[PDB]
Amino acid sequence: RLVIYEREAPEGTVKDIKEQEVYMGEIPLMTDNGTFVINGTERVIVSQLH
Amino acid sequence: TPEEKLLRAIFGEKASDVKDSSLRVPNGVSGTVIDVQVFTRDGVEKDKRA
Amino acid sequence: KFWATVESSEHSFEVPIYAETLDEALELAEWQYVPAGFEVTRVRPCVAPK
Amino acid sequence: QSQLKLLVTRGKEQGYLTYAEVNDHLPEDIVDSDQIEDIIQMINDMGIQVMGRTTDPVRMYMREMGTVELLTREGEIDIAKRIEDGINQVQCSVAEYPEAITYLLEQYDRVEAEEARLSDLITGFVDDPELAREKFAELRAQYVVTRDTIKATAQEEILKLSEVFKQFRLVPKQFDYLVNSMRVMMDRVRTQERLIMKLCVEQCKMPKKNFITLFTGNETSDTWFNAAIAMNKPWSEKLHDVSEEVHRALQKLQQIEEETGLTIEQVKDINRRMSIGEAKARRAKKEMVEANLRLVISIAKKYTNRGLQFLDLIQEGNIGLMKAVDKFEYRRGYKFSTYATWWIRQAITRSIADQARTIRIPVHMIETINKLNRISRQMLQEMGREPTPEELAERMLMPEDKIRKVLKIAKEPISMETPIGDDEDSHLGDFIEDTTLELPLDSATTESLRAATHDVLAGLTAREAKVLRMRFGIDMNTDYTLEEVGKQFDVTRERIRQIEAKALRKLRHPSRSEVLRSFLD
Repeated sequence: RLVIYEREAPEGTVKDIKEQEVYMGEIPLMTDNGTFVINGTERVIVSQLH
Repeated sequence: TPEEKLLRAIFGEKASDVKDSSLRVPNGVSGTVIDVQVFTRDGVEKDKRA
Repeated sequence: KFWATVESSEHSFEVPIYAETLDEALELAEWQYVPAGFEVTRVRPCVAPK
Repeated sequence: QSQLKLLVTRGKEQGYLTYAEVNDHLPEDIVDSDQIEDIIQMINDMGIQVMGRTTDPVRMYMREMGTVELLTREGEIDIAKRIEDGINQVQCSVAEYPEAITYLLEQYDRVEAEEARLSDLITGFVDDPELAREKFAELRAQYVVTRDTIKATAQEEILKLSEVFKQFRLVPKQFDYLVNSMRVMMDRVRTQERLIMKLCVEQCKMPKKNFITLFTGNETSDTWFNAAIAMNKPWSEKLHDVSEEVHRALQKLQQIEEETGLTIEQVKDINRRMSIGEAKARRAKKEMVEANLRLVISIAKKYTNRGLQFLDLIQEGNIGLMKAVDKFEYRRGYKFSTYATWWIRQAITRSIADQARTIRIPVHMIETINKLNRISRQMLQEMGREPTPEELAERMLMPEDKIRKVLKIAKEPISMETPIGDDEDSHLGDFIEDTTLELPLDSATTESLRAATHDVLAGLTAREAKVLRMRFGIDMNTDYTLEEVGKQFDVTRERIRQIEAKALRKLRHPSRSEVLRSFLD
């Protein structure tokens, strides 16, 4: 939601656009087996220890 | 070269304008083909096998 | 000159200290060694039969 | 108040130092090998490390320009005034040189004679071919009126000559050549002057006090030579020995008074005046640039990551600023800031367009790529993934098939030393195969084939072998034309062409042909 506040507050908005669900990226999904697929290949992300 | 030109002249063999880059089975491995896939660029006409 | 035996850290070694007296050699050794956190163990005069 | 403790303290607080820093500060008694090499072990046991002027010129330049005082609104007018006073002085110095006018007239004689163009001789005068053809005749007229006044009335016309010559805006190259010609002429004058001088003071034994006395104002005549040596002076009678050389070399000295149309007295004055003007000019202009050095940096901070270093940007931009100072006129009222800004920015952009690439591409190529880069932005999330490779240039004003090539060459080459997988010493270029190399197997087969073909050629007749070798490059340089073969073979033409076909047939049968047959793989 992009809100443009009217100059010299109290802050109302002159206008605000709700523009619909802007697509940013796709994200990898984990298989029911706890694995991903990066390219055509099952991938595993090892849990770290720090 | 000169000797090659003599060879071409005697045996009358057209030297192709095209080199053979074909994918051939690696030396020593003998399998059986269980599948084939053809990926074509979008906008390029598909071949017969594809 | 005079060989001053300095020992610190994991190991020891001897360093040349020039001076006109054994006592002076010791003072010049310490003044030029101790304050760095280096221990001064020994002071020996240079022999060298000639 | 310890040297060692100071060394170790720096090497403790910081913790971490380099060999050189340790070598800088060492005990008064330690200069030698085992006395350091062990001290390192001492130090590398605790606080372990081994390996004003900050160097990097980003600082030093910033400070050195940080010294220069910023100008004032009025000060700019002062400096520009100094500029105007400076330049036009050398312009007048040019206008007062006869050869400078005559050269222009002659070159224009070459223009109307179709031996050269107008663009090389002029940029226009105060402003058309006809108007040029006339104005030039005006110049020529004011020349031909002053040419006959060489007889106290001439100083009046020389003014107007200067006036009409000044009305010409010369091509910078030509003007440069004129100035060069003048100064070179002066260097010749100095050649003769010094030659004559060294034959008196440096050889003939005579003071420069007395030498310049009768020298100034004549130098051409014998008033100081033939009327001098008899004066009964200690340096007088000594002048007989070299009296030949000076008198022989004087001819060119008085010849310059002809070629240039000016006495030796006047030449030096004119050229010196020009030098004064030029020096004055550059003296003001530099001072103009140094004040505006900050603007360049402020602009260059925008162009940083485009593939050129900061200092490269600020230097090219500095060149732009120099151009701005060269082409600026305060009389136009245009603010020098907002003016020079565009120049600096132009130099920067134009330079980045060039030297930021391993493979340098033309400007219109860079622009054309830029437009595609911009178009690919809007359709990015608009198409849900990204616009198809064959949909970009539709909005562009070109055949649209360029997108491939344009997208291909544009990509910069990858560093050959780029670390590849395994994170080892393995690098990309280490895996680059040599294709241009001829594999040893083939190189052996070639030798074997040479020997083979030689053997097969040893089987034919002497003339068949000779002509078949001659038709090709076999065991010879530069395979010969079928006519040339005959020329060396006596009987010529269709004769030779037959033997060829007669040879090939004899070598066609699977007896002689079977040996090299297998080479046909």
